[PDB]
Amino acid sequence: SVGIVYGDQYRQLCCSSPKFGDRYALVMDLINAYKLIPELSRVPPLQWDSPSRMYEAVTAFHSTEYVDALKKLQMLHCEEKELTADDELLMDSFSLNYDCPGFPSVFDYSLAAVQGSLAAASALICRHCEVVINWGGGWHHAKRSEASGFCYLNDIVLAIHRLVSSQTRVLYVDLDLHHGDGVEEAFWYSPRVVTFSVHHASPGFFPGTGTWNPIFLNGAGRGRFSAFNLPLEEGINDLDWSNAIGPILDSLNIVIQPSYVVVQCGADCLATDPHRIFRLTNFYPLSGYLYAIKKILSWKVPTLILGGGGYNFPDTARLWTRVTALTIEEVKGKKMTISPEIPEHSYFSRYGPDFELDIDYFPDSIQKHHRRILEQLRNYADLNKL
Ligand SMILES: COc1ccc(C(=O)NO)cc1NC(=O)c1ccc(-c2ccccc2)cc1
Ligand SMILES: [K+]
Ligand SMILES: [K+]
Ligand SMILES: [Zn+2]
Repeated sequence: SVGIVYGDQYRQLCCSSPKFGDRYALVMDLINAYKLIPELSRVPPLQWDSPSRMYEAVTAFHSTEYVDALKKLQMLHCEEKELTADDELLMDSFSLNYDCPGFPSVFDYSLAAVQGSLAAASALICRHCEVVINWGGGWHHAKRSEASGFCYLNDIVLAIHRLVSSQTRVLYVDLDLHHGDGVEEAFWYSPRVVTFSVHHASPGFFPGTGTWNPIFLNGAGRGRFSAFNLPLEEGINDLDWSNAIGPILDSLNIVIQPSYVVVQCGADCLATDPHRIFRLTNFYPLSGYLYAIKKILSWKVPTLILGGGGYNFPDTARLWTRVTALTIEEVKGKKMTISPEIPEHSYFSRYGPDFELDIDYFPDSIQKHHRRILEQLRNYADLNKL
């Protein structure tokens, strides 16, 4: 089936943070308003039988001391008694500050997306679902011992780690505006997890990686050549982004032959995102995201589709509703007819002023990157005997 991760507690926790507020509820209530929910298998988030099991699951990637620091931070924020100098030092040493501050549910909230993405991986492994969607997941910046970019725990690394430890090769495809640095770094030394991030990069722009360093770094040890990056200039539209990524994705699939694909589908590339870096749409006559996802799904590899960035909440929901409907279509083979008009539902008023499903927008560097990447794909294949 097509799985989708949700649940009452999961929804409350994914909506408990100060940065993303109720985005996740808008997403899942828009998916429900368009009657897509009866087509999807509900995947419940994973729960553990003990603190020790939860700890062993999260410290498959993250360090125990970082995990202890994040739990203590939540408890500290469940008081209003502010931090001591020593606790602030401790939090600072894990970048639990500034862009990644504490708040009352920060650990539970962070853990929720891990529980979601680890259940998603399990449903794929156990053959329940061909494709599973977790729009509460996709926190690709978190590191082993460091919060970054409002990612506190890296649910993607953990889910990929569960997939590979089920020769299993995973292709990770990161469509977010921002370089997927935490997932790339986790698998820097790992040939069986090939990472491919397309993103904006430019001087001063978060997080700073995924571009020249001058040449591209692309892995080390047996991981050499297994990390792929396509940084694009600001202002790119659906068709130019589509032509830049499409032959790369296609080559990646032909050569790597992945057992699973993991797709981070962060919506901040939309023309209407407050970033206003990329000019991508959710249009489906074509949306760069719908093109890439449909391509990836035409491969017929079991596939995890995850959320990510997206700071125009109603437009993230318009995009992910369409991704969700496309997936149902490309997997079950049954047409989904979406009204161009948003249906009445609890968040209907958020879709002003037009209440249409389409976002309210009027729409050789790449060839050099293509030859670089195609040569890097050559080295990976010869290095790995494919
Ligand atoms: C630099 O920090 C980041 C770190 C990581 C990410 C991310 O998604 N990575 O994958 C994004 C940001 N940018 C913002 O936080 C941001 C900026 C601006 C807005 C905004 C929202 C509403 C109106 C205007 C601006 C919202 C969020
Ligand atoms: K990206
Ligand atoms: K790798
Ligand atoms: Zn982003």
